[PDB]
Amino acid sequence: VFGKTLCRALPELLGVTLGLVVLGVAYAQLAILLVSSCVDSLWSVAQALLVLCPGTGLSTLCPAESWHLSPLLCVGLWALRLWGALRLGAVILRWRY
Amino acid sequence: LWPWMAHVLLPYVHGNQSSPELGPPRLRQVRLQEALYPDPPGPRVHTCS
Amino acid sequence: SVLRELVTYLLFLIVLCILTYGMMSSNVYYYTRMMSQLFLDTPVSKTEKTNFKTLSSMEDFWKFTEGSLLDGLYWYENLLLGVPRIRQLRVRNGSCSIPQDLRDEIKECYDVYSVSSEDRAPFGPRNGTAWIYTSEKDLNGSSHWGIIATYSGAGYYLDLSRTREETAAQVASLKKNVWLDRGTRATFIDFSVYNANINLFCVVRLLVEFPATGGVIPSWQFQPLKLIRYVTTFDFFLAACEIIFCFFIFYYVVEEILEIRIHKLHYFRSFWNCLDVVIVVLSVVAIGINIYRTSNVEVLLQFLEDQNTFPNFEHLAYWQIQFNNIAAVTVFFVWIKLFKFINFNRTMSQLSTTMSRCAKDLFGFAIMFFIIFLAYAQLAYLVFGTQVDDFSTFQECIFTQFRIILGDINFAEIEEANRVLGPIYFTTFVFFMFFILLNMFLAIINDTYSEVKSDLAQQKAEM
Amino acid sequence: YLKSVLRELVTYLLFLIVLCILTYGMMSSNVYYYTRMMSQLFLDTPVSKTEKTNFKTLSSMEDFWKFTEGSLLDGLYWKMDNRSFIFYENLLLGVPRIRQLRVRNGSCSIPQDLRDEIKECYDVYSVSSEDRAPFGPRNGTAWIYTSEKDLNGSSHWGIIATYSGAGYYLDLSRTREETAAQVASLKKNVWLDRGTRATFIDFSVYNANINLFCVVRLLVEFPATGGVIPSWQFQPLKLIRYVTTFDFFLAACEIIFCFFIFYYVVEEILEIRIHKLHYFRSFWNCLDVVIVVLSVVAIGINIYRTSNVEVLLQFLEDQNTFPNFEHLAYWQIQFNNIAAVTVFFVWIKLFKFINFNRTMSQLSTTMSRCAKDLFGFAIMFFIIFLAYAQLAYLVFGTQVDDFSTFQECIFTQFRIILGDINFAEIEEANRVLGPIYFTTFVFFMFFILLNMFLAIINDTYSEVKSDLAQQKAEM
Amino acid sequence: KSVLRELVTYLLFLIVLCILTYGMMSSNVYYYTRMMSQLFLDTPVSKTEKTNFKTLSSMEDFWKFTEGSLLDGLYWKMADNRSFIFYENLLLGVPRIRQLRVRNGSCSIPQDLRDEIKECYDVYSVSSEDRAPFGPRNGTAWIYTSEKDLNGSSHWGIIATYSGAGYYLDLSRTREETAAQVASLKKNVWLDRGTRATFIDFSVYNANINLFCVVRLLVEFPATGGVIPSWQFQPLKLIRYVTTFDFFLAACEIIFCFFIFYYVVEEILEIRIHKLHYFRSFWNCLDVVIVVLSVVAIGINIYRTSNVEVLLQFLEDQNTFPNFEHLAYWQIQFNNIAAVTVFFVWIKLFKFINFNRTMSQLSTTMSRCAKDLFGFAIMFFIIFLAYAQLAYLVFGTQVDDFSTFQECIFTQFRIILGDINFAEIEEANRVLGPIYFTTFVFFMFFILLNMFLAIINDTYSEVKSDLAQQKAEM
Ligand SMILES: CCCCCCCC/C=C/CCCCCCCC(=O)O[C@H](COC(=O)CCCCCCCCCCCCCCC)COP(=O)(O)OC[C@@H](O)CO
Ligand SMILES: *[C@@H]1O[C@H](CO)[C@@H](O)[C@H](O)[C@H]1NC(C)=O
Ligand SMILES: *[C@@H]1O[C@H](CO)[C@@H](O)[C@H](O)[C@H]1NC(C)=O
Ligand SMILES: *[C@@H]1O[C@H](CO)[C@@H](O)[C@H](O)[C@H]1NC(C)=O
Ligand SMILES: *[C@@H]1O[C@H](CO)[C@@H](O)[C@H](O)[C@H]1NC(C)=O
Ligand SMILES: *[C@@H]1O[C@H](CO)[C@@H](O)[C@H](O)[C@H]1NC(C)=O
Ligand SMILES: *[C@@H]1O[C@H](CO)[C@@H](O)[C@H](O)[C@H]1NC(C)=O
Repeated sequence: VFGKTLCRALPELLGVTLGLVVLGVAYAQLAILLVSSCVDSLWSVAQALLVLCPGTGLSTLCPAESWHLSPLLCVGLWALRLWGALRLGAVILRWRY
Repeated sequence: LWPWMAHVLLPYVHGNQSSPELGPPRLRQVRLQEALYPDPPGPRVHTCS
Repeated sequence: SVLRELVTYLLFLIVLCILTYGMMSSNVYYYTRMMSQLFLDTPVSKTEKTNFKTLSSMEDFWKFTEGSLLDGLYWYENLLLGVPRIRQLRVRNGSCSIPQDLRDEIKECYDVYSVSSEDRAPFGPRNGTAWIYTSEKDLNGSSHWGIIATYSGAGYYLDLSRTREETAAQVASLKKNVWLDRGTRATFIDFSVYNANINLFCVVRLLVEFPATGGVIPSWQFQPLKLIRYVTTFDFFLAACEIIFCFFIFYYVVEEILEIRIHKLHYFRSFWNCLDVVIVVLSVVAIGINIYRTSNVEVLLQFLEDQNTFPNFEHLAYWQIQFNNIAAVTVFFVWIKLFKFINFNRTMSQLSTTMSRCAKDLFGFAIMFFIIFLAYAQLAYLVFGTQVDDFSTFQECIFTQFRIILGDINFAEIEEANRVLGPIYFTTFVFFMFFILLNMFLAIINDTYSEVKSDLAQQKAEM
Repeated sequence: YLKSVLRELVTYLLFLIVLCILTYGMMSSNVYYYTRMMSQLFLDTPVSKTEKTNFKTLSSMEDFWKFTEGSLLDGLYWKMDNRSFIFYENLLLGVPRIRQLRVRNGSCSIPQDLRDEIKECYDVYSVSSEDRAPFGPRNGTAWIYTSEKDLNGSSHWGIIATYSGAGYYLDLSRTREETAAQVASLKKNVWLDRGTRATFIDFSVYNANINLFCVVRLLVEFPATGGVIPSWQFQPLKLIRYVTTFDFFLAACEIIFCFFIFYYVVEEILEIRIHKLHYFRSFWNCLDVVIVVLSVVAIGINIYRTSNVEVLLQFLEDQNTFPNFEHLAYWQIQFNNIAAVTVFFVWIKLFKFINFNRTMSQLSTTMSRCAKDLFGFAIMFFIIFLAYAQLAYLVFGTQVDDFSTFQECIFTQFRIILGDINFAEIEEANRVLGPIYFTTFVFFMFFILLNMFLAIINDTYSEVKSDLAQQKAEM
Repeated sequence: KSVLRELVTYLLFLIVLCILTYGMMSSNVYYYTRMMSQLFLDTPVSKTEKTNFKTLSSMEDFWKFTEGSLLDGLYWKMADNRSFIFYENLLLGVPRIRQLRVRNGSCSIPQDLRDEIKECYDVYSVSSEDRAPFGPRNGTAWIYTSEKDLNGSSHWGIIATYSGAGYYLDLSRTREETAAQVASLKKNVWLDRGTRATFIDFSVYNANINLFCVVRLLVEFPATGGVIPSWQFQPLKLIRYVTTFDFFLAACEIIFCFFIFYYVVEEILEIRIHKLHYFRSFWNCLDVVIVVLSVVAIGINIYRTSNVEVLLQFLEDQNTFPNFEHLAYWQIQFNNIAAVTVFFVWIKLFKFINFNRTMSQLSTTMSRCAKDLFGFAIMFFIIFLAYAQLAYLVFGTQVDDFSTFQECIFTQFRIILGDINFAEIEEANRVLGPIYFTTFVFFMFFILLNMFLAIINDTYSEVKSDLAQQKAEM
């Protein structure tokens, strides 16, 4: 049964992951247009309700010539998990099972 | 770089110890023939240009 | 029918992305990080070890003012715009009431800073302007909203000079007569620099607060205002992108106005309709403050010639910060608006239907969740609100709890502050948040998905 | 809908507003910074100009002697007879007091085999095995045991044990020179022997600007195995409440709260006389009973805490003695805890009234019908949690320091879910059965236990929604 | 029914076990080992250096530590008076130092390279050990002593498992003589390129409480170069019967032995009379597992407590090194066995929590979904091990967290918790670095974590539905 469901819920999972890609891109755009404003004080809400992917718990801020592709994917993917956006997959899988 | 080589690298090569080097070292340079005018020190520049 | 809107929105999103990349690698803020270390991260003098960020006494403040402060102001190398200004706020003796029980041992008594209990009388040698009270209007000042209070724009001000020796002598004179008495509550030091080698403008404001108990609390604010100029075709290309983004908004607003002459109020039922107005107002506010910035950059750029007047420019950094926040939020919202358009297939259709059908129950459980969240926040504020420094104020408690939800606990100060009722709060919060409360949104979403799928399957089979 | 529910609602909001005003008035700002500056002055200051050691990082008795003659005297006495102002605002009240608790030699039973080579044994601290005899130059209160009653003391509940209020005490002076001479004479004669088990330092300040006393207590524990364990306590109090008009407003609010509590008490007692006798089958009634009990306890604590302020009057009569402000601080802490608990409960009581539409009613019914299954599964979840905690306590209970105590094990296990642990120290403490515990715990905690909770919630919500939909549809 | 008898007996057994575990896990002896470790591990090797034992780098650092922080922490000043480390901890006898080395010529080099290099030393092995005198051959520090003559045993260090033999020296009771001995060892070079391991051993008593402490510090010199330090502080109790609580613990231990004998008899009788299958229950396999573990623990305790002859030998001559390593090893083994046994005894409580309709259906759901959970967990673990082997083969030489296979497994389990550093993994490989992390997180939190939920929810739903329908239609 298991693999069958994995090959039977593929279109819905692809739609959900497309939505997740859009949301993660939006967050990464939002989460780097205000960490670029590093200086020494970003904001109140944006400093608490923000997610950075594991590693460097205390942010070093100021991504000077170091905003490479890999950290953006890292932070977007990890922010997608913390907020429980990935658990939405269960909503599909359970029904299929 | 020259003090670092004087204090670290040279004692590591000729300073007989375990795991011998098996071959002399070498330094290789490219000139670029296009001597660059440097930006004044301070804020960083985007990688290289 | 819907293709033209899609292509216009795609062009708009491409333009917005090119502007977003334009204001992302300008290296305007690493500049201020570099100059933050010049003033903040520097020992007060040769023999001392503490810097501005770790000030703990009034004498440290005096040593810093005539020490490290007089280094950055008078030579990387920068140019001083006009002269720097330093001012204080102070309260009057007797502003509070000593209890009769022990009035025979304590004579002097001061209060927490407030407008109702603010000093307005001259003190010391009444020669200069630092010993006379000047009103807020006469100073062109405004509130600051500091750490422990909100300070008005009035006080006892003294603008410094252009040469290092004159300012050093003047602050030495300010030292000879006691100018920071026990009545002072806050002190401001603000100025601006030029930095000829790279066209960057910096506005600097440093604040030192003296609480009613003792010690000092330092704070800083550096803002790099930038002046727009075209040298290559790349920044001229960015200007062209700015103007095309400018008159995309005109098309959007005229299209908005044209379609409202038919519908009276039916425009507010649709969620996607009430997002266009938010986008429009937010973008027009951003572009308005941006165009106001340039009208103030003028005259400012010619201020470095021989001016001995204080460059009053604190009204611009606040709007710069607001512009940054507005740009970030509008980028997020336009990306969400792009997220709207994906309804091509039937799977995306049923996902959108599920979300639209479950939004209301999501809002209701959000209300319940916020009630419980506020209950825990108040409990944490009342328990740990005086030792931990993460629960010092109510908003700090709320933000700390939100950070705890995302896994950022400390648990050392919480344990030390209360060995019992400290661990209980943390354990109960974690248990009831990560096992019960946050598992109720997903139940609603799952049930809505099941009902939507069943309804679609039943309705498609019959027709 | 009716008049009764509206009256209950308006009464509950009036009570909530009164309690919110009461809690806001006793939690003013600028009180955190008072204690923070006090701690920074007394804890973080190095014991000497040539050493990096402070109170928080004490390591031996010589470091303690350096601190007592060093940063303590520097931070206690400020110059400007005469009086001392700490930050030119905080007035030092009376004199500080030092106290020592020690055990007696011969409180052990050395094994016969090793008896020939070891002659001295001192037990860990206990009331039944504590010294009560003079020692050294017995010509003062520092070399003579003073009973708990004669010292007006009480227990402390430190880190290792719960110490008594008695011991050998010395009252210091008002000026720095006399206190320094006293400490020098107290150190030249060996006052801290191998039998010393605990040391206390106590004092207080006023800070007349605001009306807020501060009581400072520093404790140093000497375990029987050697070493030093420091701890501190800074506590702000208010003993001269009625000064400004806001204090009168707070007193009026307290009286209004007392009237509200009396009304709730009389309503609940009148309800259970014959009508609905033994009515504990409803959750809201039990919640109301709990709130009433907590409020009555808080009121009783408050009544018998502001009445016994005689110590303040005695100190004000003669300001050359030691002010005793420890019972007041203890009862203030207890009152704060009770107030926080009761305000949390009265806040979560708000769910009785949020049923204004069908969505909130459905959510309330779903939460109501989840309680039984959730409790049933929580029993098993906590059984497994306690089994893992006991295993971790037995395995890592002596090396890691995050599993050094059973409750510490429970808290560390709760933190593991949050993923803020090290795993290097626990892996180096046991190369086998250490990583096994971690991996097995993570697997059985994220894959088998959370999903069961969410499955129960999902099934209950679906059943409740179907039942409610069938109800109105059939109607 | 008859469950009441079993419940009462199990409750008594659990109470006895909890009393025994509380007795063995005594009052705060954490601070004992904490003070000892912080005295010996965290102290810098010199007043000018910043390095300690935990961060040793080379052999000269080891020599500085030996005549340094070690001598400062060992001998405390207060005819040749003894040393009290904290004025409470008594240093028993003298400490002992030992060295394990390989021989020159245990190593083959290519014949075309035998012109510039002459000496290479193999990695440590029993076959390539050095058993010949070297240097100024005078005493036991320059003469090989067999493992049997040293009363030693293997250790199983980090790099390899080391023998109980080598070249050893017994230090003195005073600081001056030990310093002279160490200086003599250093002057006539004792740690050359052939050395592979160094051990330092001693013990203390701390007569206040009744608890010996055994300290062993090991330093490994791998063939590739470098230094790897490790430590071990172990508390023991060898004079048990002193106070009344000791007699109470002995009585509890005897009661535990009686309970174990009763359980063994019941198990044998109830498997012999009938129920020859006996293993399709999972409540009879747990019983035999508990019995086996408890019998192993009892045997270990009996064999260990009778071998206290080393204490008697030391107490009649207190100028020699006391051998307490075997007792520490067996104490660690006993602690592990007891912890596992008590964990399983606590787990056994699930057999009795069935007393209302709510608690029965949860057990039924778990028992019904166990098969499907195992079936999917097989595939989940196969995919997990595929990820682990890929990570080990790719990042296993540069990251310090994928150097061993089990370390890769633990690293992935920590990645699930989010306790990882993404910076280190990407700089080891610009490509295939981010890909690994991204695909791992995605396929682990979006797919594998949700199939478990699907299975569990379906099983619970069907169980509750059928139970309610058959109960309400009867
Ligand atoms: C502003 C317009 C749109 C803004 C869009 C921005 C939204 C930003 C991303 C959201 C995620 C997508 C929906 C996810 C909700 C559905 C799934 C879900 O909620 O998961 C559960 C709760 O998780 C959670 O934290 C839940 C956090 C809150 C998300 C639930 C939705 C709240 C919406 C309330 C009003 C909506 C209607 C009004 C909008 C106009 C369990 O999680 P999990 O076990 O894995 O615990 C892991 C632990 O580390 C995190 O707590
Ligand atoms: C402050 O005012 C009080 C009011 O009585 C007075 O007694 C005292 O002398 C004043 N102190 C100073 C600093 O002048
Ligand atoms: C205050 O602002 C006014 C209006 O620009 C200006 O004339 C004046 O110089 C400012 N303050 C002073 C120096 O009086
Ligand atoms: C301590 O007690 C022992 C045994 O009771 C006794 O021999 C000794 O004299 C006492 N005093 C000292 C200082 O050891
Ligand atoms: C304890 O309180 C009584 C109350 O009058 C007082 O006389 C006595 O001095 C206090 N004890 C000490 C040690 O001061
Ligand atoms: C080590 O052995 C080699 C022969 O394998 C020999 O040439 C060399 O002298 C030896 N090194 C010494 C004597 O330390
Ligand atoms: C090994 O133990 C025996 C006692 O059985 C003892 O005589 C001998 O000295 C020990 N070995 C060493 C190296 O001390």
